[PDB]
Amino acid sequence: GISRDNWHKRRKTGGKRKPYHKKRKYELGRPAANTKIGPRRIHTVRVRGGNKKYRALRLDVGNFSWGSECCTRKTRIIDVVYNASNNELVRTKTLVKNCIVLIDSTPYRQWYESHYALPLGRKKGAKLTPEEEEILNKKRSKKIQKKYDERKKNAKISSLLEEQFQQGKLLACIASRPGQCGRADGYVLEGKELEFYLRKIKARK
Amino acid sequence: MKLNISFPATGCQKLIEVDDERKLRTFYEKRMATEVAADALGEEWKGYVV
Amino acid sequence: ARGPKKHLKRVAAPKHWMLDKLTGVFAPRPSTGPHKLRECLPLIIFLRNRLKYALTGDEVKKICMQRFIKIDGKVRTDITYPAGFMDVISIDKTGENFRLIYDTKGRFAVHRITPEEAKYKLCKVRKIFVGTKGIPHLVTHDARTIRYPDPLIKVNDTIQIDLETGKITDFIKFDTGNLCMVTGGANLGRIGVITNRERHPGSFDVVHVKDANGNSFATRLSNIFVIGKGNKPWISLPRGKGIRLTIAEERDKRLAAKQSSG
Amino acid sequence: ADIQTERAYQKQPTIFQNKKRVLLGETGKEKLPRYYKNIGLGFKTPKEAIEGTYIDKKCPFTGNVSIRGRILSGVVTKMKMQRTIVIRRDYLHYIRKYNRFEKRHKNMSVHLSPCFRDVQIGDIVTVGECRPLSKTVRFNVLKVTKAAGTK
RNA sequence: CGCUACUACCGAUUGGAUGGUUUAGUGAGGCCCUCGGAUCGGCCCCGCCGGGGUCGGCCCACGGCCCUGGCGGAGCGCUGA
RNA sequence: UGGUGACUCUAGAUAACCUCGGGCCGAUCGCACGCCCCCCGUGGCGGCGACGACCCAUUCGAACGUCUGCCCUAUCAACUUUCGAUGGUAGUCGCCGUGCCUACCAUGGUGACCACGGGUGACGGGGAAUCAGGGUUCGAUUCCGGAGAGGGAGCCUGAGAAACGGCUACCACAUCCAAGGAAGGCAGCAGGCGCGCAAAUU
RNA sequence: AAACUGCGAAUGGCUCAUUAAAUCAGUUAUGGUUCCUUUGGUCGCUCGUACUUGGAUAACUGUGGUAAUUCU
Ligand SMILES: [Mg+2]
Ligand SMILES: [Mg+2]
Ligand SMILES: [Mg+2]
Ligand SMILES: [Mg+2]
Ligand SMILES: [Mg+2]
Ligand SMILES: [Mg+2]
Ligand SMILES: [Mg+2]
Ligand SMILES: [Mg+2]
Ligand SMILES: [Mg+2]
Ligand SMILES: [Mg+2]
Ligand SMILES: [Mg+2]
Ligand SMILES: [Mg+2]
Ligand SMILES: [Mg+2]
Ligand SMILES: [Mg+2]
Ligand SMILES: [Mg+2]
Ligand SMILES: [Mg+2]
Ligand SMILES: [Mg+2]
Ligand SMILES: [Mg+2]
Ligand SMILES: [Mg+2]
Ligand SMILES: [Mg+2]
Ligand SMILES: [Mg+2]
Ligand SMILES: [Mg+2]
Ligand SMILES: [Mg+2]
Ligand SMILES: [Mg+2]
Ligand SMILES: [Mg+2]
Ligand SMILES: [Mg+2]
Ligand SMILES: [Mg+2]
Ligand SMILES: [Mg+2]
Ligand SMILES: [Mg+2]
Ligand SMILES: [Mg+2]
Ligand SMILES: [Mg+2]
Ligand SMILES: [Mg+2]
Ligand SMILES: [Mg+2]
Ligand SMILES: [Mg+2]
Repeated sequence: GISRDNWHKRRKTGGKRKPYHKKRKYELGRPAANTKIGPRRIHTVRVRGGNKKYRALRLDVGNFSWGSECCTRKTRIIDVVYNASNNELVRTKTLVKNCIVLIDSTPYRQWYESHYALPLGRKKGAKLTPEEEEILNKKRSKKIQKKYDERKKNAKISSLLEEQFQQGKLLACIASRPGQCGRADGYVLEGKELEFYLRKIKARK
Repeated sequence: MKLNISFPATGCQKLIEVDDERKLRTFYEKRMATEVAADALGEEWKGYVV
Repeated sequence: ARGPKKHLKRVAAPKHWMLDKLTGVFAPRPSTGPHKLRECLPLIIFLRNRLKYALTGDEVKKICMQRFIKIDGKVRTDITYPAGFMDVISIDKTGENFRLIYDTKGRFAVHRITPEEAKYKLCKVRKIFVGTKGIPHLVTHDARTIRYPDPLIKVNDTIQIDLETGKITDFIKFDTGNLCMVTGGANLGRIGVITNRERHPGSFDVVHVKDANGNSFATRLSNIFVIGKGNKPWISLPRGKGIRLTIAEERDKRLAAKQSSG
Repeated sequence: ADIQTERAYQKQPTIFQNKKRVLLGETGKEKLPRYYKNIGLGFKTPKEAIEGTYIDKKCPFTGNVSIRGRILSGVVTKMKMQRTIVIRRDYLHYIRKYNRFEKRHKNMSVHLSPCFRDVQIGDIVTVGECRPLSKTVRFNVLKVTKAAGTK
């Protein structure tokens, strides 16, 4: 079937070589796992040695990490925006390694508001719900307020991430291979890399 | 056309050879596992389901 | 081939088994075990060819299935079991104990030992690594893994193992001036004292050894097994103390023995 | 800017450059810590690798490669591919019947790291063996020594 | 130059021939993906046979609440293969 | 913590995840049977083995790589790159490293030191014959590697096969048939036909 | 006995058609992988009916089809 051998290739000098054996089992290849966005669907593959490969065919959630805050959370995947290898992968919404996707921001916002006790992602209109009010304006003692006020010294986020939180969606990069392990894991883009990919996305439009 | 009939409650089998189109009309155009009324077979099978 | 091979031609067998050519087409292929195929001695070869207890391969099986043979204190019924260097073979029916030690010709010898000596063996440290929960592990030349070894024990050292409990009693460090035996190459079976070690980064190290008579030779670091500290071995040695004679002096000794015979 | 020339972001995988810090430490300098390693066997790390800013995953000093095997030498003959050059190795083959020799040569395509600059055609190069980096490349440039005509 | 024979060469022309390549047009069969759902179960709704407890009017009768073994019929109800 | 010439090694810490086509964390078997209690029980404890299992190490390997090395032929002097040829970046696939494949890029790579093409009554070596000293010729053949099972191709199972005394098709042959169907692979041991100068017992 | 389950059947034996940096030989590497089995090490390290849980299938007993199969 699909063979990934080296003896069907031309030589370095440019001359072609005559094979000396037929296709072997250990040189096989398999059709690509074009992973889309949707309700989870994963198929297992029996591979050499009796081991398993998880062939993800459909995925909708994955755990991503906010590196600067060291906050890893499980969030749903919304859309695919950029792909360095090919732009056809963006049009068909295929999940591969190193592709740029949009993920939800709610769990990160919850952790930020529960840790620093500061608003984040809220509109200037200041509309509020009592649960959020008691999360932010809870009655704490002197010692606990002393820790929270000290934490408020380091509570500062760049304008790009703040605007993304206002929009409700964050930009992330997938670091795992969905077609091999069956899961889509990655990290939240920030810093110079975020500016680079924002410039690339804007130039693509 | 032969019919191999089994009664599971007693666990008794019997092979009956039927040469009649009328008795076999009710079985035609039927798929497997379907329930039929075996009245056309004769007077013995009044109320039997096969 | 499409998989593992299960036979061994008699002419392709190791030459230190001293098999003859006309007995058959095949040789006993050693089973997988603590020792390598080319560096072991199958139980059948030792039981019928060396000791002359059995005449055929069927009698070896008849002896083994009576659970008479013990290797390192454990009963082995496999007749192709790979027995290797510094192994102890016990036969309680006849009350005999043997230790597999190379002679100066590079062949395993029938070396009888005291039953007191049969309680321990020497092993060469092959690997040191830290496992889960920060627990040190030591791996020897005969596939033994020991947990919590002494922190001073490193690779290329020698440890004394008590066969009943399988625990380290003491050890010998790899230093110049210690006693060693060669376990491979052209100098296989020789005994001497380490003189110096040559280090070649990215390649094999070379160790120089000098015997009791003053003859010097060299081997690779992987072919050296530390036997004793200083000049004193920690095990009993065979008839030849590890000194290799030249052909001329072997002839002289043989002629002297013949003249005094009769 | 000059480093970012591909469709994908070029980064050193083992360096985390998004560590947040106070506003006082941001003003000082935006100087990423460089990742480099000693390759062993007595070879020294070029100062351009430690102080440089290039990104190369196949570099022996700042990339993910391992040098093990044979250490060979050659003369640079062609520099026309991207980050890889062609060197020539000359030798003599002995013919037993005539008790004489004949001149022979081999060509090697080897990887050249950006840390080595001012490399000209005709200077001596010491290369080390690594895993196959491409179809025809199995060696990496470790040292460069200039020709006899250096002024 | 005239007799007698052989081998090797050209070359009207097209046959018996096979073998090896490829341009285009079809293309068996397996494998992968997206569908499909013959059929086989389990869970709910009733009914009558049967065994454990308890509750009620209670005296060897009959219902309530749970379980428990089988049997017959529905629901394009749910679910699994 | 420990190690290497060299780790993006081993070990440690933190935040999460953990696939329904689903990782482990024993509902398995035999032989001898005994000590203990406010006890006669729901009685409690106990010795050797057999089988199984996640993960390390070892053994037997296998698979990809490095350097050097092969017979004639120029009446074969330029070849490769549309359909990957040489290299770069990111991916897919694969047990892994890699134009193995894909997308976007650069214009590369090889060659009188004989590339490319063609031929071989070419499987390669350990070896054999002849030989003063050089050398010439042979090696299908019992040992070590490779390949194949009439020719191609595609697979299931399994740790391991693109297996053929396994399966599925096409191509060429070919067996039984009640014409509806069913079954094939001796370059395994004998043996038969054919071929030939040329080779043994069902 | 038969049958279910487990293992082996990828070894051995034969031949030399293909194959000209290919195979192969010596020398190195896997710090770039997989590995049945043997040997050794782990196997109360998880803080969340059990005095042993469930439904089937052969062998067997009976009824059959086809000219024909290690068909069913
Ligand atoms: Mg072939
Ligand atoms: Mg074979
Ligand atoms: Mg064996
Ligand atoms: Mg000469
Ligand atoms: Mg098809
Ligand atoms: Mg770690
Ligand atoms: Mg790559
Ligand atoms: Mg590439
Ligand atoms: Mg040939
Ligand atoms: Mg030849
Ligand atoms: Mg000569
Ligand atoms: Mg001569
Ligand atoms: Mg030969
Ligand atoms: Mg040969
Ligand atoms: Mg021939
Ligand atoms: Mg052979
Ligand atoms: Mg084959
Ligand atoms: Mg054949
Ligand atoms: Mg044939
Ligand atoms: Mg065939
Ligand atoms: Mg198996
Ligand atoms: Mg085949
Ligand atoms: Mg056959
Ligand atoms: Mg076979
Ligand atoms: Mg025959
Ligand atoms: Mg036959
Ligand atoms: Mg003859
Ligand atoms: Mg004949
Ligand atoms: Mg069976
Ligand atoms: Mg098997
Ligand atoms: Mg034979
Ligand atoms: Mg080789
Ligand atoms: Mg690898
Ligand atoms: Mg194993």
